[PDB]
Amino acid sequence: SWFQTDL
Amino acid sequence: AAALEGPYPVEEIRLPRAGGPLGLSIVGGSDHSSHPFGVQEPGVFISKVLPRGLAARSGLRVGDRILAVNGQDVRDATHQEAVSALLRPCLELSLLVRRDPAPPGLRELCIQKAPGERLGISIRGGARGHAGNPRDPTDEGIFISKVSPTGAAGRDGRLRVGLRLLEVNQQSLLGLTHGEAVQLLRSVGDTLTVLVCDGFE
Repeated sequence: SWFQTDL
Repeated sequence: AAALEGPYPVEEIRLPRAGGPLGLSIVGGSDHSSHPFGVQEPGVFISKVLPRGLAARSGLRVGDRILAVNGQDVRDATHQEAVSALLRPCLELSLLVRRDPAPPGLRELCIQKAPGERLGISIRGGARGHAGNPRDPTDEGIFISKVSPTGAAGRDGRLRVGLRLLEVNQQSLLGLTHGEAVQLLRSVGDTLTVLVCDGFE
C-alpha cells in the first residue's frame, strides 16, 4: 500500500 | 552511465502519454526494502504489469529494474522520487530498464473456503517482527510457517511451509507487520486470492 504504488 | 555489460541487458522502453494509466506498479526505492526483488542489489522494480494495458503492450515485464526515467537517473531514488518522476508531465515516457528476472516461483493462487471452513495456516516474519527467513535475518517478509493438513490451505495443497506471501486479495503485504498481515488473511472471506513466490525451505 505505502510500499507498492499503482500507476 | 554504464550500467552496460551487467548481469542482464538494459533497454529503453517508450510509453506513449495519450491519457490513461501506465498499468504498472512499482516497489522499492533506496528508503525501502524490495524483497524479493533485487535481494543483493536494491532499487526500483516493476512489481506488477496490468494485462494487457499500456505497460504490457510496450514490453515492460514484472521484475524490471528501472535505471532511468526520461533521462533522470533513479537508481538511488527514494520510492517517492521514483513515483513523482513517473507521474511528471512529459510528451513521452522513456524508461531505461534492466531485464532482471521476476522472483522465482511467482504465481497467483485462488483458494476456496467452504462456509465455516478455516484456512488452517500460520505465518512468520513481517516488518519490525522476528526474522521469518532463517537464511536471511535482514528479510522482513511474510512466510508460511505452518499448514494444517485438514484446513482449506491443506486440502488445496498448493500453499506450503516456506512460501513468501506477497499480496492478499489485491492488497500488498510489503512493509506490513505480522499482525497487519494476519488481519488481512482473516478477513479474506470465502475466496483467498494470494500472490506468492518461493522463500525458503
